[PDB]
Amino acid sequence: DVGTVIQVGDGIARAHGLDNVMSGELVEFANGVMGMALNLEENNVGIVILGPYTGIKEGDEVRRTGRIMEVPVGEELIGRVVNALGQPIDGKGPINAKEFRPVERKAPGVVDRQPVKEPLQTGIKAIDAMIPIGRGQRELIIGDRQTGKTAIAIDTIINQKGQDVICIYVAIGQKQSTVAQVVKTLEEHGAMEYTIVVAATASDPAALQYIAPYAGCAMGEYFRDKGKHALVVYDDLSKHAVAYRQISLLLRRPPGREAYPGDVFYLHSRLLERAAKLSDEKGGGSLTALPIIETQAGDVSAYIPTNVISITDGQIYLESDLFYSGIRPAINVGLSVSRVGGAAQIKAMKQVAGKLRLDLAQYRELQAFAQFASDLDEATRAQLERGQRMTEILKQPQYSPMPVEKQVVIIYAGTNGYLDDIPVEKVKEFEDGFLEYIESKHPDILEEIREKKALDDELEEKLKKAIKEFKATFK
Amino acid sequence: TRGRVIQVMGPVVDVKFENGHLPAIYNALKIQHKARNENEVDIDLTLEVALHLGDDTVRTIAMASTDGLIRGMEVIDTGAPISVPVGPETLGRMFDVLGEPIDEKGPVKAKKRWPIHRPPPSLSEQSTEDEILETGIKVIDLLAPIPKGGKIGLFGGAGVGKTVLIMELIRNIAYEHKGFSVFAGVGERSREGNELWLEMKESGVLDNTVLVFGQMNEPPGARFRVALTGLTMAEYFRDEEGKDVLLFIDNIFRFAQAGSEVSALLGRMPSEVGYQPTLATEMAELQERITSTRRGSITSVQAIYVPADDLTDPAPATTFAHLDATIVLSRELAEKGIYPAVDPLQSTSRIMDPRIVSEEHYEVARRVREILQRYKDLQDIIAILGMEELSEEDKLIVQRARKIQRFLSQPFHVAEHFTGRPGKYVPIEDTIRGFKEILDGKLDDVPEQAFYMVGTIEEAVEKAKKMKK
Amino acid sequence: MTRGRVIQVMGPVVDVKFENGHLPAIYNALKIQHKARNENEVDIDLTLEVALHLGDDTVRTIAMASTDGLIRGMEVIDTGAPISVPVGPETLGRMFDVLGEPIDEKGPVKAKKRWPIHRPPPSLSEQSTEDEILETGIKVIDLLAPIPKGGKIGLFGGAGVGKTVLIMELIRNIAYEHKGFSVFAGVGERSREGNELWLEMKESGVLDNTVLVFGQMNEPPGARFRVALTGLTMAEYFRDEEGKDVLLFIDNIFRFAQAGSEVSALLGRMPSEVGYQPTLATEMAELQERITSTRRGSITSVQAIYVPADDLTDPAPATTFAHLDATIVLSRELAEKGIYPAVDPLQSTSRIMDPRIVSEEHYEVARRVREILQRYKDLQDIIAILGMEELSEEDKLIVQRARKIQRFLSQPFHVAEHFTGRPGKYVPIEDTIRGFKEILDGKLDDVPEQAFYMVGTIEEAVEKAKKMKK
Amino acid sequence: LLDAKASEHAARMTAMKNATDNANELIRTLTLSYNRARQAAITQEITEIVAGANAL
Ligand SMILES: Nc1ncnc2c1ncn2[C@@H]1O[C@H](COP(=O)(O)OP(=O)(O)OP(=O)(O)O)[C@@H](O)[C@H]1O
Ligand SMILES: Nc1ncnc2c1ncn2[C@@H]1O[C@H](COP(=O)(O)OP(=O)(O)OP(=O)(O)O)[C@@H](O)[C@H]1O
Ligand SMILES: Nc1ncnc2c1ncn2[C@@H]1O[C@H](COP(=O)(O)OP(=O)(O)O)[C@@H](O)[C@H]1O
Ligand SMILES: [Mg+2]
Ligand SMILES: [Mg+2]
Ligand SMILES: [Mg+2]
Repeated sequence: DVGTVIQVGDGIARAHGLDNVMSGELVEFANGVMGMALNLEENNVGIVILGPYTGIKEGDEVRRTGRIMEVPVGEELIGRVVNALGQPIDGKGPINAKEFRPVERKAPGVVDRQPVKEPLQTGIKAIDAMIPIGRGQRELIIGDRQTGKTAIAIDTIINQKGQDVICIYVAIGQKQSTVAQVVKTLEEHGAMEYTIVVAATASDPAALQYIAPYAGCAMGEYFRDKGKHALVVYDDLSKHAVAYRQISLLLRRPPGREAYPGDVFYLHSRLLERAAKLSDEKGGGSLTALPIIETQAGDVSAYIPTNVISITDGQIYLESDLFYSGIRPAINVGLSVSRVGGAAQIKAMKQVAGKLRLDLAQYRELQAFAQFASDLDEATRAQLERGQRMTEILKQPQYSPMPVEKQVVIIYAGTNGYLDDIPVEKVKEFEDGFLEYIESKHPDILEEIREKKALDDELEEKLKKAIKEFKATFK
Repeated sequence: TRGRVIQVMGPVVDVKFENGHLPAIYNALKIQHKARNENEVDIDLTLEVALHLGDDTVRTIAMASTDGLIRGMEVIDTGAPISVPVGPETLGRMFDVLGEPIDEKGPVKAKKRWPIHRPPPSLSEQSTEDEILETGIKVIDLLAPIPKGGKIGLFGGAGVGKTVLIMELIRNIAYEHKGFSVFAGVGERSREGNELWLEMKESGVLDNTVLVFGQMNEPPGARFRVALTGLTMAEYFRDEEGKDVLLFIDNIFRFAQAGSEVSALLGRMPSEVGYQPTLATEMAELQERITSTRRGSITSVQAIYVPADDLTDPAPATTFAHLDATIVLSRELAEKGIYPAVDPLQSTSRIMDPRIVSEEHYEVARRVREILQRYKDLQDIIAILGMEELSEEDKLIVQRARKIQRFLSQPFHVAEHFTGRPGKYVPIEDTIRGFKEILDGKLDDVPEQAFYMVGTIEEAVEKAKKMKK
Repeated sequence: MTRGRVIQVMGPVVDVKFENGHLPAIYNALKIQHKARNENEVDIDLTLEVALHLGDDTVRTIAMASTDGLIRGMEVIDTGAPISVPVGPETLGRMFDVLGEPIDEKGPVKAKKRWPIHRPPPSLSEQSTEDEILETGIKVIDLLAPIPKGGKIGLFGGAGVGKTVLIMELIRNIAYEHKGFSVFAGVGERSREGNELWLEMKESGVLDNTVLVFGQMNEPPGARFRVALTGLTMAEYFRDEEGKDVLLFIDNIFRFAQAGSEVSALLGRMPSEVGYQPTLATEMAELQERITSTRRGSITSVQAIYVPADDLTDPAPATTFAHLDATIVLSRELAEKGIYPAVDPLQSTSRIMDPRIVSEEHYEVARRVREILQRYKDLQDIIAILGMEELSEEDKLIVQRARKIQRFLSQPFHVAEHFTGRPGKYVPIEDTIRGFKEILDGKLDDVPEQAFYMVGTIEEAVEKAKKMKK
Repeated sequence: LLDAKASEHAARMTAMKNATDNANELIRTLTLSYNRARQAAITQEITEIVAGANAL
């Protein structure tokens, strides 16, 4: 169970001895720092260091712990900020968790699963109506830097207060000032009462940046095995991939496409397949996932992006030209899809917008044609007018989510065509004015839709009678 | 005469056989270990031989995770390759890479087992009869007819419609065919496999089907050998029983990718775009076995993933020489909401010969490609010169090409959640009849928005009346 | 024995063997002091930094000065700690090398306290979260990319686009309102500019409140790599042991990454991407996490980043974007058109551009400016062929206002008086917001587009138009 | 009208001449950029190949 260090450099070490070490085991240096054995050659063990390595010298002793990589889990982690390992980083004392679980685990099998049929409400009009997310689904947020990727993930976590959901935020490669600002934003909105924050900052050893998403996954699956729903966010998987390239090149493993290793697809596949909706036999639990990716110059075609887009159950693309031109949130409807879309919605939302993505694609195409055609037949004029109104109804400012019962009432009025006379600039004022009138005059419709979760014929007459009272004030 | 583990390098493992009695290439090895003390872990693993080294040593690829492996353990040589159960007792079951059941229905009691590596048929015993196989899909039934007993390839990038097209073909061809069906989910999502299994259980189609999985979360060793396990089961129905069979495969690119992932660790020099020096050889040993012999036929539908919408990447480029029909899915049509998004210029098959198809089928298909090829070059000009500067023949071609391109769209039965429509089937005579009226200019008056997600051409006129025109 | 022997020399890199069990730690500073014993030898005083433990009592070390003249078998001393630099108020008004030795010729510095160059950053509990605008008087920065007090500002650009002219103008404005200790680190740049700056500081009297460290283009890779850290260890003492606010100016953060790449190739490490080191993001983060504000006091830093070609996708420019609170990108097209500073209004952004931090009037004007500039970049590819004769109504009016807006972002700097006879100008935030608001509203649609070139305030455009009479 | 139609055809002739010249200039500048990209891709690809072969 004992060895001696032979090489030390850049957070990587080589040891002699350690005959009984297992692939993936934990090892301790004389300094008290931990390391993980990732290579087992005929004469030398290759060790990845899990902390500061400037105190480890050649000829120092290394000892076998006798345990695989393990992290502590429980409900007591809620409202706490923690390291990639089982250690607190906030000024709030010890964690006192009840049990420990391995960092590497196999995903649920084909028969252990169930189809996704219940929503994960984001409170964002474009995502809930066009790109719906269900509990157990894996959804990707993608774009270049400074496009709103973090804002969509945090707005989603803030919208989980009413529901019986636990959220996990994993920060990989992020700057410490941003982690403190995220934690304080979560505290102002009260989200810290039902969330966990796992952080491995940029100045942290690459080895800890690797383990951060897997440890965040091990903490999420604990709630899922009991029967409770859980959500996990990964702030940058592109920074996790960049981190993975360093130890593999320092351990001298051969490169591949770009300079990344051959195991790059397997890295993110091992992680993202643990997110599932389990069957009634397993307790019906659900682990949802929201990975994030940064792509240079806003190009979809690259090694790390295409690997992850090929693993998830959909994706949300954010475009900087949409952002600089007034479209917020800056989501491109043509490149964004949900592989579970339609089943992950309440019946009222399917009845109201089951065909919105296809219709909003006819208009997106017609924009490129109409600007050079200079001819507009009546059927094209009618679609340009409706498409403009729907693109305005989908705009939404920060930190102001829409409950589903309000989202199905405005989209019902827009898709039925009641907004025909209302001028384009006026639509914004009509939406805000009409939604405030619903919460005043006969609020029965708003409450009845919330309980039933379906639009019937009574709720259609009740609503068609209401939409005509406000329009009677116009020209 | 046993062996010992010497090096553990992620998926690759090295084993030394001291007696000199080394295992042959592709043989299967077993590691079964009981923990001696509290520090160790119990292990159950299979590894296949890949290469013979010099000092009584062999390189092997593991079929499951190598965590917990210790140098100096004991390895048993089975004496043969990975042997999978074969016969009628495999029908209505689900399998792993090793041919073990992944469902909870109990053991399989099949009297025979066959190795996943077998020599392909010889030139002297192949067959090549030609007939039209109907799909009920407007694009495929007209522009790229499926040859019965032939290989079909669906090419596309991420999220263009490949799996939604495979699923519609299984719910059309297999639902209109007597004989066995086989499906292999090569390196795909384990959520999609579950939904497919439930659809089969409901419909009753499992009784005539076999399923093999070994999904995305499995190591590289399992992700490349899964296609061979599904193939050794479809071969028994052709060679021993004589029945015709369908073989459906999603993501054959994961088989090529998984071979590249393990190639560097074995010690092979790299090749173009970061692929193994044996790409064409490895895809040929898979594709050359899925053929129609004198005894029976294997019709095959395969989905191919194009890494960045670039057909010139080594894996998609190596695949094109083996197909009998090729269908290319383009994101350009998907972004416009035109589904299934089949490219009407790049799509072709071995059956588009004037001697095989009807006269009007051949004429309508060639006229569709010419009008769309003319429109393709002309639409680019319109963006800089403007539509007012072009001639009347060009304006007529633009107006008709827009309607043709939209009438190629159809609502699938498996797409109800994504389309908000029930789904429809169109027979070959209606596909030919419908496209002819558009080409001849009969419906020049109908608006271009009356062809999205429709079925038969009669519906477009009814839909235009509902649109008050 | 605390001493070692030289076993190999390979340009900047050297290998030293020690006695069994008595080896120096990673980052320890070693000394070679040799006096020639025969006419064939040469005399050397040199220092090296440990980088790797290589096995067999051997260690690999980078050198801080030229290795020409080293012989295998020379004796090496172990200091027992990293490169330690003198620190305190006595460093004010002085200039130094990478080793903390003075290059001023004013004599020694009182060695009261010495700090090692390698130390950890402030933890999450120690950091401070507050945002306020630091005003610089430059129109494009104050409107589209406002500076966060206590944060990091990055100026990206290619060869000859104006990064040094922009930093010199920033020192003449921010360091004249900050009213606290200032620090300048010259990393891999011209020694002629360093000399001009030092002389200007003396005539202005500003030297009494500043510290200067230099590592120039002629220095070996080991020195170009450690100079940014020497300037930072001195700037850090003032915000931690005195509690004062500090300014840190770094003229090239790109030469720090480039020097790491050059020495990495010689250490025996496998390459990555465009031949860079397999430790690029970790080496840059260790430097940039230390450049942060805490509850005691704040560090505000201005950095100029070189781009290898007119390509921002290069590994070094690409990794630094994640660490900045404000980012300013300089484009060659604006510089060749004569628009200075050549800041791109669509690529430049700041973390302070949120409705909560800036005034409502500022937020509307800044967002309305980027919409017109993005719309004109969409028309740009078609007008390159057909021209503006085909355009009608709003698209034509949008280019008419976009021309005026693009020119009103140009400003005559005080440091530029040596290139053009025009006097420099400082523009307050209330004047930039009012001027752009009137240009956007259309109150100045009658004035010609040539009347907004190199001006300060909107009233100057009115008199410049009146001078022309057109 | 005679002068107006003649001047219209003269104006369009000059407009089309300039449009064609602007497009021909854009084609050579793009062609040179494509040749730089072509050569850059080949040297990068060959160096990734040789680095991998040297490592193995
Ligand atoms: N809907 C919106 N309306 C207005 N501003 C928005 C909106 N969404 C995001 N923003 C703003 O744009 C910026 C987005 O920062 P965010 O972190 O979300 O982007 P990012 O892609 O993750 O960038 P980074 O890589 O730096 O983290 C912030 O200033 C944010 O407040
Ligand atoms: N026939 C269709 N009708 C409507 N929408 C469709 C149709 N076909 C595909 N889509 C949409 O496009 C998405 C494509 O998902 P799909 O599973 O088919 O991806 P894919 O091409 O198979 O990619 P991958 O192989 O990686 O899974 C669907 O989830 C759906 O949103
Ligand atoms: N405000 C300005 N007015 C006029 N010329 C300028 C201005 N800013 C930059 N330049 C010119 O552009 C170049 C900028 O030099 P410098 O700032 O040293 O370039 P670099 O970006 O490489 O550091 C010089 O030729 C200088 O004269
Ligand atoms: Mg962000
Ligand atoms: Mg698929
Ligand atoms: Mg300079």
